[PDB]
Amino acid sequence: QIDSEVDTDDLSNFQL
Amino acid sequence: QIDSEVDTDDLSNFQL
Amino acid sequence: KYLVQNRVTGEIYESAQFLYILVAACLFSNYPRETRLQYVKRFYDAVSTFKISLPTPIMSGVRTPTRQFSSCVLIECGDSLDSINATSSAIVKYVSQRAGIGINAGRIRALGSPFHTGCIPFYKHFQTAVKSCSQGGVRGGAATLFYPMWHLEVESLLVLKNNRGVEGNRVRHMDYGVQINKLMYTRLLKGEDITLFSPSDVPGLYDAFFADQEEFERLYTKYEKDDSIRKQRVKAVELFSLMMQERASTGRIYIQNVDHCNTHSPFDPAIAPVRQSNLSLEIALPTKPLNDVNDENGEIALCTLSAFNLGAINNLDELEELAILAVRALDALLDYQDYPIPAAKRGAMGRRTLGIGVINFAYYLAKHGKRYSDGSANNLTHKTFEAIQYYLLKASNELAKEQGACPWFNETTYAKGILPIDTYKKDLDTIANEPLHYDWEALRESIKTHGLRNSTLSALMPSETSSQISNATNGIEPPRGYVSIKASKDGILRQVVPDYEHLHDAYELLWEMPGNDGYLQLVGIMQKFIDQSISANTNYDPSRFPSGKVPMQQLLKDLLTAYKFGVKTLYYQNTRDG
Amino acid sequence: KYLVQNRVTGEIYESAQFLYILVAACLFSNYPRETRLQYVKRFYDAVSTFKISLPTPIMSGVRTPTRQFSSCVLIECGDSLDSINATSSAIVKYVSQRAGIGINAGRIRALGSPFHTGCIPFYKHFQTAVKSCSQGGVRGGAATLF
Amino acid sequence: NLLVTKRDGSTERINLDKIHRVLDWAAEGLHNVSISQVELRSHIQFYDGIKTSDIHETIIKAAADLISRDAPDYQYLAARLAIFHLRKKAYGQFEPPALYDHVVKMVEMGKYDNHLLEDYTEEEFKQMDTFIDHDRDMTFSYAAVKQLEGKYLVQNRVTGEIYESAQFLYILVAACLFSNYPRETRLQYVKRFYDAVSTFKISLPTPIMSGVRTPTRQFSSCVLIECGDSLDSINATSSAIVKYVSQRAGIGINAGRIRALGSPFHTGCIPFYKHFQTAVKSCSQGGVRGGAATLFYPMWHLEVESLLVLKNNRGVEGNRVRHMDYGVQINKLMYTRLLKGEDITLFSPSDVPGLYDAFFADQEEFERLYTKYEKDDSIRKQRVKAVELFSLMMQERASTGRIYIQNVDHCNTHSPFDPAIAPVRQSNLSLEIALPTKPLNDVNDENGEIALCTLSAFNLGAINNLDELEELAILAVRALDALLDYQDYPIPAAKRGAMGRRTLGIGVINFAYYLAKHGKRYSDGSANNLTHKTFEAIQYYLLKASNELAKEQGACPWFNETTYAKGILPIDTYKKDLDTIANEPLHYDWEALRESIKTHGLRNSTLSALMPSETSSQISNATNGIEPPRGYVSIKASKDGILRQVVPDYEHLHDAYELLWEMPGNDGYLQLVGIMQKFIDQSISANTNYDPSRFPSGKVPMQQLLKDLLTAYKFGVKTLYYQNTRDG
Repeated sequence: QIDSEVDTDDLSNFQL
Repeated sequence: QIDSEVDTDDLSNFQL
Repeated sequence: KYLVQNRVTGEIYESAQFLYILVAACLFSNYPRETRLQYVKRFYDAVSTFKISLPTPIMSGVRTPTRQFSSCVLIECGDSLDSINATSSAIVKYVSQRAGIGINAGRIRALGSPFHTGCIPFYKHFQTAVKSCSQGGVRGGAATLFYPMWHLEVESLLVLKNNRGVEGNRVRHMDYGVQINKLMYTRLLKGEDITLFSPSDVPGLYDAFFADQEEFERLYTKYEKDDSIRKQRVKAVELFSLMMQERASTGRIYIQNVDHCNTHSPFDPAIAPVRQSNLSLEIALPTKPLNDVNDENGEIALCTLSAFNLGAINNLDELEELAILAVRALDALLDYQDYPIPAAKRGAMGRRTLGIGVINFAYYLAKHGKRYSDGSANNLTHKTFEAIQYYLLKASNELAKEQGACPWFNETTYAKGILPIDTYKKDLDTIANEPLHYDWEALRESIKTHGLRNSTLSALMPSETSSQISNATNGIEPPRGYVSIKASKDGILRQVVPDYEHLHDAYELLWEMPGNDGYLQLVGIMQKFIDQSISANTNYDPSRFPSGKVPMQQLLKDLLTAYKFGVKTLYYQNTRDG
Repeated sequence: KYLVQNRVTGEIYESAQFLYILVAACLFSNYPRETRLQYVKRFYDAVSTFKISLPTPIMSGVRTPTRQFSSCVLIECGDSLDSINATSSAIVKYVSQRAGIGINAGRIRALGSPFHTGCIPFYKHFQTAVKSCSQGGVRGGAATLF
Repeated sequence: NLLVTKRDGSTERINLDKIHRVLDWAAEGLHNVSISQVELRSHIQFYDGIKTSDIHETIIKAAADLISRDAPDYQYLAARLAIFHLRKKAYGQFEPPALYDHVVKMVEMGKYDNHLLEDYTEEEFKQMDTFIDHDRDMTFSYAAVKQLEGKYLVQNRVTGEIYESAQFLYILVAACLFSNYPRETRLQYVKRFYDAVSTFKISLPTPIMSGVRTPTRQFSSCVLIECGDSLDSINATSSAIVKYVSQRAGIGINAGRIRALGSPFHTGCIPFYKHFQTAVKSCSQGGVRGGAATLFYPMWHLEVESLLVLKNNRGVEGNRVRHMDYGVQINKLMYTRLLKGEDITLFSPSDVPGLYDAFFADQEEFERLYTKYEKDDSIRKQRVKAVELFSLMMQERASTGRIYIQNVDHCNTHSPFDPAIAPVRQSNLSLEIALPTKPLNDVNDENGEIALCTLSAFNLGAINNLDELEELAILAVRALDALLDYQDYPIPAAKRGAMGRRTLGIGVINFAYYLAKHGKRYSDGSANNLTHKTFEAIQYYLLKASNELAKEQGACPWFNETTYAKGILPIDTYKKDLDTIANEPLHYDWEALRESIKTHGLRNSTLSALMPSETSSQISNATNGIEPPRGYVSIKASKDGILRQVVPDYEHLHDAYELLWEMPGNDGYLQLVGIMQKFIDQSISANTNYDPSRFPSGKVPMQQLLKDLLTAYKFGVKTLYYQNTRDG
């Protein structure tokens, strides 16, 4: 089973 | 789970 | 399953060397006496000594009265009942011959549009189409079905194999490939919303999704302002979460990055875009929907497979002779094999597409003292996969000079002088510095002038049955263990990874990897040269995480990583169990 | 079910005797001018006084732009993938226009024969064809297999 | 090239060398740690455009993921990398600002208390700034730094900002606690207490650790309330709880006086127990996690049978109160009935005048009254077989591990309180606190009394020899006594107990580790004389420090109610069977101290109590309280990954340790508790432990449960907390 740890600030940094 | 081994003779010896 | 045998009486009629010589014979039968036999000898040697690995239908069939060799087909389905029926009939025909199917069905309009009933009842029909020739509706017959992430009905579709619903809104026994691009991800990063449309209400939007990212930009934002157009607004984090949640639990919801499939492709997305993949997600070819099972104007993609054994070659220059042998053998098969559906014959004769991949990659990394997880294998992968693509391109180029380019060659980026080394995701520069070793500029010119016999040459497929024959690690996957266990009527079948004795500590088994980053960097590096795509997995061990739960943050992170390094497709997610 | 009306707005546009009269007018529209209106009148009387009863598709369709009136179709399937596919396509086309189906499938060869995998997978495929145009695979579209 | 997004919001080239230097800086002095390994495991996770802060998170976690028995030093590498990270966050650089500049800035921000600026001059902050050694931060384990960052360091809980570092925390705690001392001695006290706590000799509890220096005055973490047998008292008790749990205190409730169901309050105890439970949970996240209580009642309460099954998950909702713990109260006579195989008589406390009082205060008076009311059959009663009642209790104790035992006679025969004036009639949440209480009329009743205790502990693994405890006891008593005058009291009866008795509970941590380095064990008796020697040092020197304090600042208002005041000492009152299991003589001059106590009294009515430490002892990487470790490596979860901790000095002492499940039984451990109890003012959080596989058919026999119970009784054990049962 999985945890819904979704941190929008953490993500937003990434450059595609 | 536990066993209800209660021996009254065994106990009665003990000095408090 | 390979040796010509009586399936009724259990009699075996041949041995492995007769199998190999005769395969060589049928594939070169049409060569001139001048060269015929020398080709036959060299290809026999290559396959009998495990340098070239042959797929199952070729292994069991060539030399026999059969002409059924197509093991994977790709069908696009248009948004009409005629096309739906045509798609369905094609499937039935192909699965009766054991082909695996890739179905694009993203064009079918959503439930509630001006076909009132939507996608799911048709998906169900494709599933029964796939299972129409199966033992009892279970084992055998397999398909992956593709649709865009922004399809209005996407939420219902993401939960289709979730064993936890009512029968009417479930299609459990197919796999699904969700299609994503740059913009879909940006919405996730920026924390914004994603707008869901039925493909039928947004003219020109589906086309751009694959062929033209900036055109998709304008049309998408346009149709978002225009509120006479039927729409649903969803939070990007929730949609990605749902997808990954269903991917995590079934391991069978795939990802396709449709922009990468077209920006870094051997095809001009304007003329022949890549809009889907196959069963295992390594094939990436153009398709066109059909009017009718026998529609001449339709196009079903086909690919003929083989692989190099990286553990049987001593040095990379051996791949020249091997590539000549592999391209020429598989190209001859195109002219040899039956085509039960006219649109399939169209794709095969027009584009002449091949998918030659690798086996023994784990073993190969082991003997060079490199690993998957740490970056230590980066420049070696770059060097190894440049050799592969340069020499395949070379072999097909010599073949074009000898026997003429492929009819539809003019539709490739190759024809315009473009090459994979020109189009690859530019972030690969930051994770490898291996220079190029082969003369790519001379080859460019030689391709300009004389073209290629085949529109694609390379694709990294999983091998499973194949690689057992030469005792090899599967495809590009790290082994799960030193010893592989299987059941049979005859007892426990065991196999030991090759050269365990000298290399046990050199291997890096799957669960020894701290994470996915190292593996995905290698896939990206391989993808620089690969025409089509790669069957790449993500893997997770619960015990490496607090309370044995894999966080969403890591799932989305590894997804974005694969995107960042130009990964086209993501196949299985494997979760370890205690 | 019957009176011409709006799907979206629920607005009803006609009454029963217009329904009856125009059904008559449509069906006898091609009769010669010496009998046409005589037929129209007599048929109108027959239906509006309930002597002749007309099925749902005629009742709702005849007088409107549509030409879909077939409520029941019978299809025989041959023992071949070409026939099985054609039967499937036919069912889809017809269930799409709300018709009920009789499917003869007694010719498909049994499990184990030189098809090999049996009738049941094909029967399943007929079922999804029958259900391809309904609800979430239940409401609308019905069939009987022989 | 690889680009990094800087702290503000702009990009730059990746500095691979700066990262390597920080890693090399962190590894200095460490053994068995590969900087190269950490570099490979974190470098692979970087991406073009990565935030600078996430690079730090990645290297820290990389080091933390390698913590193990074979390479325990990754504890320190990971730690120092975090300290380094935390420094930049708080100050924008590695070097902390000057103390004064920091104090000023923080007061302005409303995060530090402004009295600091009043109580101290700039020149005095300059001098305190010289006491400090910021490099002591290099001495925390990873788990320790996670605790500092989680819940100790003054931080913005909204924006996630950290404002200080561990040495500012320590100096300022020293400052607030000694602020009222005369200039003559003020600063030397400040230095010495800073040293003691910054070098882990003295361990501080959570509310003190996170609060002192801040504008808060909420420091009471455990309260004890007695409830009388009336609706006014019931409501008063209930209101007190609500007030205290809203401040995160743990509660000990005595409710044994409430009359039984069916008496002349027709409805009995349980509906009121339910009410106390909702009182306790009234400030909890969703009625579950947070807010805790233990509820005490006598074994002979008429309604006892219903009460023993209250958390038994196996009933109907109306007769269950699952989310509190219970402490059953027993004495000599209750046990004798068990031994003799006889019956036990159950009474409602309301039908047997003077019986409840004697139960705690006077064992022979209880004798006469009990036997009397047993003959007198106009008095409402139930007769139960002693074996069945003890069996039921132990059966519920075994399965929930959360039915406790209190020996009320031991709590009063061997006590710093005259049971005639101020008896001990209950304990706290964890069962180490043992103080007098009085029931309340009203939330604001001046005549009521709620017991309070201020805690701390000595780290037995940071002291080289027992004579260090003199300076440490002076420091610990004086610091905690000053806190009594500093902290708020939201309920008047609580202020009464704290100002009247001035009670303290200073205990120990690292006891397992300490036994290990002296080559002794829990289970075999090999640690007996060492425990006697160690715990005599503790109590003699605490008594001494409080005695010097009484001479300097006057004894505690209610001192005359202690056995101390009558010249009596713990060495006079202890259970006399301890003589048969240790022969360590007394090393310190107890007779001179007796006289000095006679004359000048004690600042505090109690000084010692052995509490479980859990969060506390992580800070100094220590074994918990007096408990043997379960394993060499302790695993915990957090938002940031798996947090691992290795028992201290594993490298040299792995075979010296005796882990919990290596103990053949409980006897050895209980002998040490008894020996400790000879000197301890209050009580000890002592567990019993059982491994099923050491027994036939994996079932723990009742005979052994009752035996270990009687053992604890025989050696003067006051309380028995958890029963832990191992699982396969």
